[PDB]
Amino acid sequence: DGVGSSSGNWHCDSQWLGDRVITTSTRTWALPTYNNHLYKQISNSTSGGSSNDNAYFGYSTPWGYFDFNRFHCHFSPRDWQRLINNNWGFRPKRLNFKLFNIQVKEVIANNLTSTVQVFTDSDYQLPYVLGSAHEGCLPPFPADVFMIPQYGYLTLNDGSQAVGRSSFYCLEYFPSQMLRTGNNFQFSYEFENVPFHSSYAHSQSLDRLMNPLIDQYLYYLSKTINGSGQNQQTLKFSVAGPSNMAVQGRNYIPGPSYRQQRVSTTVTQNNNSEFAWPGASSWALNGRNSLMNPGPAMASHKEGEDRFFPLSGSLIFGKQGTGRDNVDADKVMITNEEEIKTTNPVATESYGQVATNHQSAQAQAQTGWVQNQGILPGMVWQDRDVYLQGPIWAKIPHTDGNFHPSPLMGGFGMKHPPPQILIKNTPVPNSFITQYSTGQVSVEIEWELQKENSKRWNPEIQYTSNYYKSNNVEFAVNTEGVYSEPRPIGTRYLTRNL
Amino acid sequence: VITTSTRTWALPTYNNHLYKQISNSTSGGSSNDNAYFGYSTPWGYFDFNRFHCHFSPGFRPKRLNFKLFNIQVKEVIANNLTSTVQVFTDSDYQLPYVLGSAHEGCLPPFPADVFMIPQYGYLTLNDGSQAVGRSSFYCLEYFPSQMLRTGNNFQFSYEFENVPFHSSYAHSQSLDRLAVQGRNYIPGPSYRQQRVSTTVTQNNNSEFAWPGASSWALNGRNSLMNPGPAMASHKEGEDRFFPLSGSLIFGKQGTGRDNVDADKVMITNEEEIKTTNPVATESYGQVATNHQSAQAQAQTGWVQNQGILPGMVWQDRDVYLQGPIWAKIPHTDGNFHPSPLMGGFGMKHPPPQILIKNTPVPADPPTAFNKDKLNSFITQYSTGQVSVEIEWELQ
Amino acid sequence: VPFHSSYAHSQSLDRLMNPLIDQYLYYLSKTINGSGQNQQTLKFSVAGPSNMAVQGRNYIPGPSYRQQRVSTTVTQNNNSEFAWPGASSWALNGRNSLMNPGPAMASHKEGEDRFFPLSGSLIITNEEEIKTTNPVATESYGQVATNHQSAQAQAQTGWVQNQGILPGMVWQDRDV
Amino acid sequence: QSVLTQPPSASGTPGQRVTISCSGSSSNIGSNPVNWYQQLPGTAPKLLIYSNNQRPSGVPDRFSGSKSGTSASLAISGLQSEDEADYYCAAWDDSLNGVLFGGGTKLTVLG
Amino acid sequence: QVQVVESGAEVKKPGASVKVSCKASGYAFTTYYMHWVRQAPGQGLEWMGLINPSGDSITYAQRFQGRVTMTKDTSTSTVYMELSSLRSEDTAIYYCARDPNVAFYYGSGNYYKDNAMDVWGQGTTVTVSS
Repeated sequence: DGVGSSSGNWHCDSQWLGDRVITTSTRTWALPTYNNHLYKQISNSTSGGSSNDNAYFGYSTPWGYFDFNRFHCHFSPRDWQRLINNNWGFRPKRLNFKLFNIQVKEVIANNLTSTVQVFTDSDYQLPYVLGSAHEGCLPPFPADVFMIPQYGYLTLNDGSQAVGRSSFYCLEYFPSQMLRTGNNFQFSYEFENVPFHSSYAHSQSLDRLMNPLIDQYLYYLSKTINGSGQNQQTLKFSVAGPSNMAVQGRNYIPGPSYRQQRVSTTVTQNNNSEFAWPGASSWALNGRNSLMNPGPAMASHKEGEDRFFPLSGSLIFGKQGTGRDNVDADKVMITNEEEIKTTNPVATESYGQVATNHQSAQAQAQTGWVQNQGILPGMVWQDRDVYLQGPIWAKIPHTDGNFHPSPLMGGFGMKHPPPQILIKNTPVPNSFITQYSTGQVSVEIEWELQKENSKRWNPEIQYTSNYYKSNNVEFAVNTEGVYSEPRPIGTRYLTRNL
Repeated sequence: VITTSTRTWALPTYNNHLYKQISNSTSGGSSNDNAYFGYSTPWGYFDFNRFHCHFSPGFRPKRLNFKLFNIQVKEVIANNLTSTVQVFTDSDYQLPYVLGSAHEGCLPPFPADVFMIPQYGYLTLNDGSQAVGRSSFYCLEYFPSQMLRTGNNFQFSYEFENVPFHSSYAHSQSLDRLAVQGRNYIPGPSYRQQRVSTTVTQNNNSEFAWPGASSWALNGRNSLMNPGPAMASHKEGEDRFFPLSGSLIFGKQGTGRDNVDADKVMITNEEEIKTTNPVATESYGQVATNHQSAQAQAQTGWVQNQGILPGMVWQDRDVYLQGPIWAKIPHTDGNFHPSPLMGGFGMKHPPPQILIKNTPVPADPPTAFNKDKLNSFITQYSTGQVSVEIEWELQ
Repeated sequence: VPFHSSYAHSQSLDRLMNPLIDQYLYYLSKTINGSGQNQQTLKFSVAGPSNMAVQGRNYIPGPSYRQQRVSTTVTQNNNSEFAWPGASSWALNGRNSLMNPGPAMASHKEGEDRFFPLSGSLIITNEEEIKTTNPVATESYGQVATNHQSAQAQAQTGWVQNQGILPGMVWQDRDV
Repeated sequence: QSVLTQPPSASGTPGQRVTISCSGSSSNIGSNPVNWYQQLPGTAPKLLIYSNNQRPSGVPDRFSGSKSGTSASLAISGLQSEDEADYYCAAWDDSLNGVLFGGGTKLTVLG
Repeated sequence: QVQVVESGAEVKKPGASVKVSCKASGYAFTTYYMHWVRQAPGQGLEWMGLINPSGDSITYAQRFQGRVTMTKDTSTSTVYMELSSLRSEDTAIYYCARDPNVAFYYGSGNYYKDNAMDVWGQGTTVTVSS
């Protein structure tokens, strides 16, 4: 419209309506110029390229992008509590993005005629980097101003070299809307249909589903011999009942497993050697090994053992102010998947045993351990939980086929996820005027809820803040103005029958 | 098909009209594999889940109709005409579903038999003989239920959700005959079982029933793999071998509960599915474990357990006259080929549970008020008739 | 039926990240302080551009059933008859059938064009395009932990020679 | 207002079972793991049980630890003369925002 | 082997300040927490303060706040405890304890770090007398 009139207002709140919630978040951002307006090839060779497993080839672009893909972008700690205590499920429905109050600076003075380019890729033609759990999200706390992350991508590599099949992308080849200080930008997005994330824990275990008072009518082999001696072979059949529940026939079996090595928080229980990389579980792709992280959804530890965690099997966040490299255990926050132990195998245990031979009169029975077990008919499992600090959605790769596309770091797998939103400063002149821009961003998401009808008589477990006194308030600022998240908050408190 | 079955039942008082905590420690403590925690209820329930209930000596269920009538409440023996029997169905599936565990207590196969209604109980989360804070307790009185005197009746109908037809055909062709030829499809998954011979001189002279058994571990507790993935019971021509925990074993009429001989039971065999499925005691196949070279021979290893691969096909387990019909699919984020492993039709919303108890009638109370709950009751039981009608669609 | 996929992927599954930006996730970098008895620690690093092998990923490559590797250069092969003895097979009703072609997997690692799976391919066509989402036919799917470590016992792993479907797998079919 | 309390003394004869218990507030025993320390006269305390029931390496199987509600108990079985020492039950206390020790329980063998 | 060499016994008058040093050797100094706990001659144990593996974060018992100071020296692998404005009741033995539990567990309900100290120093007898 003009210079002296605002192109948008400040919208931050939540609105709880019946079976849906509407989260609205506004932040202030600052966009510099990246690469001095240039598109530059990058490779491990530019960093030296130590290991083959780390080899990559790609391009940095002058463009930036917006990332709202973490839950603490859209939910306050109180709103997250109001969600996870009252609901069995939720999922995103609609998305509303706005960009307004443009200001462009020179180095400081206002530049009224400079522009800012912005577009979205809604046909999904660009490499999609929003599913990789990168930094650069919107700040959890609305009073924080954030820098916009640079957009860059990777393609096929051989060592640090490219191949004939590698693609190069010029984002200048995309039509975009150019904004001055009076223009604003918006679009609406419709989340494709995803299943509700299960915000609950089972009050039963897969192996306890039986009526404890009544026998089965099936028989199991109780004795293969009469007693001590020679030639005592026999076939005896007890019926499965309450007293021995381990042998009863069952219709459903626990889900798949890929075993993790366990590490103990008490450090003197760990082996005195380096096994972080060597003792890791991993998968191999075209010769390059990738750590299996976080991997298939499995229980972090057995009941009663809280000090053991799967090596790569858990999601680990950092505390406010924590460093980048080789920080102490206290500095980070290790989440656990203990809720899913009722239906999923423990990450650090074998799945079970299998017969490795034929017994005979001359040969004893032999059983081996199952270190990994892929999907079998009859399996049922739980997906990994989502956290307030964790990602929301991911992009399902475009492939011939997949199984259970739900992303392994948590969240809603989508073939058409929320599109990437690209932004850059239009250059004003290999000699350009030093320039940066700033403004506001508001995102609005409609969430659908699933209420619990549960008949449980005794009271549930809820998420609750500590009653006791402390120097600071949890999920608040300190005396220096630093906002911090004291702990990871999972979604699973309420219970369902199995 | 459409079947109709009517039976005569008797419902006692269970637990003296009382809810009780039960655990392995109340049963003596057992071991960790057998550890459990739960509750026993005064309520009973009806289970028609077995085929011989609905049938005398492709298909799938469609509709269900259930009636409860001719209620007679006895006191202990005289008639009590003023007494009610309470009954409800769990149609939101809010209670723990015990009907898919293959328990005894079915409608008897022979229509003239008069049977006892089994007592309802359930299990919850356990760390041992103990409970955790996540363990749930259910009061069935906190469910609305109809109350019936001797002239009242109870009926409801149910609609089976859409399920695939059960295959009741034997293939004339085998997957490999559709050795080194290229084939578009491969046999289904395997999880190996130990091979037991009904000729006792052939089997190893040692105890290996539990120790040599295939199992799966959950939260540190080992469960037997039973019956397990659906596989052929034996190779062609060998009829004396059966998987140790692989097949369904029924007892003959009058068979004892503990340590019966092999002539007292009926071992089912899956040998019809051997066209598309691997043998249970056989390995799935071989894989290369190395890279050959001028210095190294080609090496192979046996695949004991193999998960789903693209291009696999398999038959489910056969249903038997004495076998179960349906099971409830657990409510989870994910499952694969939910068809229950003991056989039958898997359903997210199976036929609902039908819960029944006798209303307690207190004995003579004291003539001065006391705040204790009443522990003194009239000895009382009920009896009546039950009809169940299922419409079976055939293929 | 779904469309056949004529195109090849210009990205590999493990490279889907933004190369310029760190993750907000940590991994276990260091278990021992170093060069002494009772040097035991937990140190955690951010996963990022410099170390891409440890980053958290949402999807994993598809299923594998390993084929024995054969070189089109005859002098590199072992001097023995391994056509049948070293072949990957599946058993049906006590009968052994070769696995041909088998699960769709990459014929060979990038840069080595002389190797082919013994019964893995259609005969000699190569699958090399699908190595972005699929494991190599002649390689293990990866490693798993075979033990609980402790102060006494070192950590142990083992190779996964065959790996069935897992949630979060993506794969390409064989090319027509 | 949050306290850890144990009986000042206990007694038993060798081979008998002896249980030592302490009572704690909701802030400490109720929400935090409980560890047990055994101290012989003239020597520093030795950890016996940690994380409620877990036992450290080099510690005899006879010692056992349990936590129920807001009360924690330590069980000693197959008692011997050597076992006689002062026993302390400890737990982190939230209100205090520090570690809190019981008053200690002096065990006395008989003979 | 792991060892925690406690400092020497001292004798102090009221108002004086006493510093007790704790020298660890045979393991990684940075990795573990260090606890200070005093025991009066006839009385039970009393927890004083805490210092984290990094040395940046320190917690004190409320009784001792403002009159106690703790510092950790990575160079010589020594932890120090500072007690000031001594009183007759201060006289005790001062133990230095190593804590092998590195991380917090974040389960349902309030989080916690296990504070069990496996290695204890021999101890130092500090008498406050005239």
